[PDB]
Amino acid sequence: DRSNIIAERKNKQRVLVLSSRGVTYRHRHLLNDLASMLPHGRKDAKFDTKSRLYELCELAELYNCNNVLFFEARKGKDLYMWFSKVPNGPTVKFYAQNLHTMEELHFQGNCLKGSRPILSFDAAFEQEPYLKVIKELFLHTFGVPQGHKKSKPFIDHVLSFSVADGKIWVRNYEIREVEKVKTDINLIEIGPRFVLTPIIIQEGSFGGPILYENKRFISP
Amino acid sequence: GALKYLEELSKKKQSDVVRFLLRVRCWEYRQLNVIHRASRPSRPDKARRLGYKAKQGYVIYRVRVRRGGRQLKYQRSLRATAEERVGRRCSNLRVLNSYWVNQDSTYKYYEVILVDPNHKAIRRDPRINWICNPVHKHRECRGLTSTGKKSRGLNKGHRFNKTRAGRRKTWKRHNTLSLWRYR
Amino acid sequence: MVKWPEYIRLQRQKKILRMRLKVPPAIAQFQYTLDKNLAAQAFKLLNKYRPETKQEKKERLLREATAIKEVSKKPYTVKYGLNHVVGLIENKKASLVLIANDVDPIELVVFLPALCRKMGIPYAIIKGKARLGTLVHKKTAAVVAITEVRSEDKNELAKLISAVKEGYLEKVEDTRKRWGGGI
Amino acid sequence: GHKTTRRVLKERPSRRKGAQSKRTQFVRSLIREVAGLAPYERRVIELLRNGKDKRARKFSKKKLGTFGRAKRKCEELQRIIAESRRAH
Amino acid sequence: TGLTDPNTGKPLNLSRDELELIRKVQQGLIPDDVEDPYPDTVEWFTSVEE
Amino acid sequence: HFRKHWQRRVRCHFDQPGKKVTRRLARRAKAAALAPRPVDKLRPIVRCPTVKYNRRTRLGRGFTLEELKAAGIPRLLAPTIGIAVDHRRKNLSEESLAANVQRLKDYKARLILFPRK
Amino acid sequence: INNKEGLLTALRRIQLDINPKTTPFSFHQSVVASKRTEDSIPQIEDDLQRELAFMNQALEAARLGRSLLRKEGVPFTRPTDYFAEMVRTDATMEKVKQKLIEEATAKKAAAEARKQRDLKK
RNA sequence: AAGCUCCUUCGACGAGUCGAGUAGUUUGGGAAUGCUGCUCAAAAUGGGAGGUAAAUUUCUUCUAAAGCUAAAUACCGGCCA
RNA sequence: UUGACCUCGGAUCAGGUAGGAGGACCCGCUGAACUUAAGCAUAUCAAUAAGCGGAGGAAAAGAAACCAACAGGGAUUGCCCUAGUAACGGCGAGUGAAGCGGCAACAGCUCAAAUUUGAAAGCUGGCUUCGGCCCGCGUUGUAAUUUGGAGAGGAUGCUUU
Repeated sequence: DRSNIIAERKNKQRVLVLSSRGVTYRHRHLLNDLASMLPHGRKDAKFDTKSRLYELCELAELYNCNNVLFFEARKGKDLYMWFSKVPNGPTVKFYAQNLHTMEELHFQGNCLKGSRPILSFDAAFEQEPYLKVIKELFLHTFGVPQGHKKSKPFIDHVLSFSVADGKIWVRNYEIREVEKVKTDINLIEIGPRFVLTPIIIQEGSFGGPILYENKRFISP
Repeated sequence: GALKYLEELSKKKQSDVVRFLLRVRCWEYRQLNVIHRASRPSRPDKARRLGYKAKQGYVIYRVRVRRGGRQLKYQRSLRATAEERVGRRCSNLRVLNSYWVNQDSTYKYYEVILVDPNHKAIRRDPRINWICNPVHKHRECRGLTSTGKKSRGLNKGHRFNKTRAGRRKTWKRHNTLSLWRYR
Repeated sequence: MVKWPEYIRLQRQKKILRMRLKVPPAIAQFQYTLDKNLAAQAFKLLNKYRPETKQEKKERLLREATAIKEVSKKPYTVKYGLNHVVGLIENKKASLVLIANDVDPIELVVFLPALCRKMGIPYAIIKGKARLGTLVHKKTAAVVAITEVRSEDKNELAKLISAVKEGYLEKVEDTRKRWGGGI
Repeated sequence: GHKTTRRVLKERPSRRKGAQSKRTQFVRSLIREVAGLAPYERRVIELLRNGKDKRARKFSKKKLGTFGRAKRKCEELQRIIAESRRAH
Repeated sequence: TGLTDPNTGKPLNLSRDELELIRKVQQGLIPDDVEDPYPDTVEWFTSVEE
Repeated sequence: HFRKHWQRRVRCHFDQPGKKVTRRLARRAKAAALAPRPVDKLRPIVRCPTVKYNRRTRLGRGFTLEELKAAGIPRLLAPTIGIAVDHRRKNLSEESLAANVQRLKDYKARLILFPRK
Repeated sequence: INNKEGLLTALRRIQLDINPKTTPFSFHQSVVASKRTEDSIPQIEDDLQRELAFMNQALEAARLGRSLLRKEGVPFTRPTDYFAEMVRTDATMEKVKQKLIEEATAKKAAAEARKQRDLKK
């Protein structure tokens, strides 16, 4: 046994977070904030944009990771997300904006790194299928397997994914206990704030035939 | 075409024959002086592409420079310090160029090419007699060599906006209040 | 006790170090030099093909100019010059190559036994960069090549070439790929 | 925007300003054999001969610093293994 | 501590200063243990004659 | 914006009438040396880069090699008869080419050339 | 372009068998809320209401998850003795504690300025 | 000696340098804006900088680590007016 | 025994050169505080002053590893405008460009990478009847040819000293 899962049925998941060659400190801090939360992931930096998309696959095969979260930077100003099942599974592309990182002293919330989250989804993540595919991809990227030996055990935070206009808004809150008056959970927000606008669904790993197209996207 | 084979050898300087030669030469240079005269360049391909010629008037000087920090960092490079010490030693010559020749755990070793502006073999050659002009006195002190141009940021592009025409000249121009007659 | 001068001691310590360290097998092959008989028989042919000196080149020019005031074939000499000989090696225009064993930037001659092996030209590492320079009327000569000889001595050149591929390159065969020194 | 009759340009002689000549590739293959291998290249060659190709790509990446250079170095060292085996 | 030359030579006699100078540069010039640091040269390029 | 010492770095321009005299004397001094020749070299007609100024057209630096060969002027002669030559610029369209080989053909009609010695 | 059947086809190949029939809540810990939360938000520029809507969404996710987690039974609340490493640097909490000092001390010192000028009138 | 033309022939281009991590400095400029120091340390249908959601890094434009060069510009000093 | 070659030294040997001054303007190095923010530490002051090194009549820069996204521009420098724009900001203090455009002036080149190899063809000195003789440098490379919007070598025919 090599997958370090102590559970009745092992959820073998790994992610590989990556960066482009021109990200900003705001996009760099979202690597550090997301990877700190994400206990079964490896950090890597500065993928060559002159390479091809499917060289992100054997990069992840080199590190035994079935998920990849790529931060691609264009113009030195714009963050673009990529969630993908590495061998042959589907992928996604987002435009990320309205960034607010953990280093900014205005959130007043904190939690253990590596602790297991609760995934707080939205109602439209169930009824409409283009939200459903990214739902399973979000759930796998933040999978945090059961018997993972790098995970701290007590649960104190919940990740909230909600769609408002056409865009998904992420939220992170800390579970805190205040006793009821003759204990209820009060949420204090911890970490990353970003707004996630879908762009495409591709049926391949990083190419493959196009499945969803967001025909309302105003590019920067 | 022996020099094409030497250019590929300097590329592979961690390799077996080049690590051996750099080890046995760095040992020899430590017993020598801090600044001393070399009869021929240790890397004749590198010296020649930097301007060295086997003429009366061209000399090669080898210098070791202490390595490490000055966390204060010296903006003057170790190569520029290598040029400035030799030009002080040879006040009659002109520093043409310099190149890396060896390094150690304490020292870094450079070979500098110098040209005699008073030798009339040099004075008669149109390819080198520009250096006989007195605007080229002590080029290593004004940052006019290849190390100096790198550290002064004299490169084209939007990345070098503040330094491509002179950094202090740019600051004086931008900080000048210009008043005309018919305002 | 007594004290030795600085450059005196460094000459001996470099000799010890170059022969006792773990020498890579491109410098260690230079420790193997051809026999006294083969060197003498090589210079018997090569001295017959000595280049003309400056005194007798000027005399011949005065001879031909005089006859114009009041018919030859291609001159066969010994080819020299590192950049010239390497090109003659690369175009397969050379028949026998002689390489000095004491070139003090040794990088100028490290590739040269293996380059002659790749193109098939018989080579022999010889004692003396001074000896080859004497043969070619200079102070020094790193490499000496023969390309074509006159018809009176095509047989003794082919005999000398066979004496190199039998007397020198056969013994070098399983000892040119091995590291030198040790301890 | 505006429509113009685009011409066909003569080939710029600065295309591929590095090496594609057969002479330079001969020199690089000669110098690599006469000079030997770097200490980190001996590590990768040992791992590539032992089949640990997964470790070899990682090790070249930490030494060189870039995944693209790590692929090229492991490709070049793999060819050396191939042509050394044939000569043996 | 005389040790015989590896090329089947002769039991050497150099002074202690001569032995220390050998050990000084050998420490700076040694790849590692375990793997063979000094292999023979396989002529993978000069075996084929141009 | 007077936080720094703007007193020490203020430049007036009372030499504006005097520099104009020098500049006009430099053009007269140049025309004394090049007495039958024009002062300035011939320059090509080029289109301004951006979308803002695409419709405008200005003088460039020098004529392309294809423009010179189409007009019939050899390359090595053009700097010696008052034609500026740019090796960096390319033509990329027939409209840029045809406008300049008309200009060079018009230059040759108005040009009078004197023999060497 | 929104190919529908191929979209769910790709979902099958990465579908985990998340179902309370066999898989407990401890496996996935994923909660889908009944409220749309787009109906909760009247205007997207209302920063107070938009923050409350996402907070309210994570509210019922947290309470429902807490109830299911005790029914299966895991250690849910960190005890007083688990000195475990935070997702934030400790010094970051030190400077955010200093900022909460500065904001709150400014409010009460301004109230002292009120009482001085209440004497003035 | 030189320029052009044509071609069943060739066409070499700068390495402890790029680059990766890190510290200092600096800038309007965390593709570090630039530079310097330390550790490691490249390529050859190569390298650099851009453009682009447009479906894959498609296209665009230049060739770094060698060097020279008048003019338009500055000028509380030098010879004068 | 002799004679080279390399390397390191000596010489009141012959021929040269550097120092110091000046420093308004120019090129590098190093580098501060008050002040402002009605307190003050990031910041500003200021990449300034003081200190150190090095040049000229100008210096520096300079013939794209550039700008651009065009119907394209085309070395460097300076003026006007861009523009108190973009950008960065105890987002307070504030700091603060560049491309395009109109002008002034305009100029382009030298190497390394090649085998002259049917001829080191190159150069410093000395003696000189000034005409041409010796020594030395140099093959670990001095001339000629070439420098990537190129070029080489053949062939062919016109045109140039």
